[PDB]
Amino acid sequence: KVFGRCELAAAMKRHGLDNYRGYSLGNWVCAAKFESNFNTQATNRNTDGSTDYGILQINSRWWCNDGRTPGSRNLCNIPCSALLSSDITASVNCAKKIVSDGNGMNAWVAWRNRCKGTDVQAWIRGCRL
Ligand SMILES: [Cl-]
Ligand code: NA
Repeated sequence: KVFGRCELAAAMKRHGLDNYRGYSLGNWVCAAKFESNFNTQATNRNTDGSTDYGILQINSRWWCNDGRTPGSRNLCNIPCSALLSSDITASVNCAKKIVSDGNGMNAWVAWRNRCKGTDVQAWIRGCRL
């Protein structure tokens, strides 16, 4: 599924991401835009063998099991295919674990380079929340 901007903002609010660990809703919408272009089915292969999955591009070396990343962990205890669903429950629950790991939203390279230090409120402007 390709989400619209305000549609995704509403869904992440219903799933408890607004102000989770201190990160306002616009941060999460900005990260999804530059990681996946709002597409739940996005996949990208990395230059270490691992693969990133889903709307928040969660990586198979640490967070999910895809059966082809040797020596990796499965810290969210999920098959990576669960992260491609039109329902974002699995992506949200795993993202909550990632952002609590110590480095906050800096775990997402696109957030640190394209969202951090910008007016992220703009990403939820005009939405009915
Ligand atoms: Cl933080
Ligand atoms: Na893994």
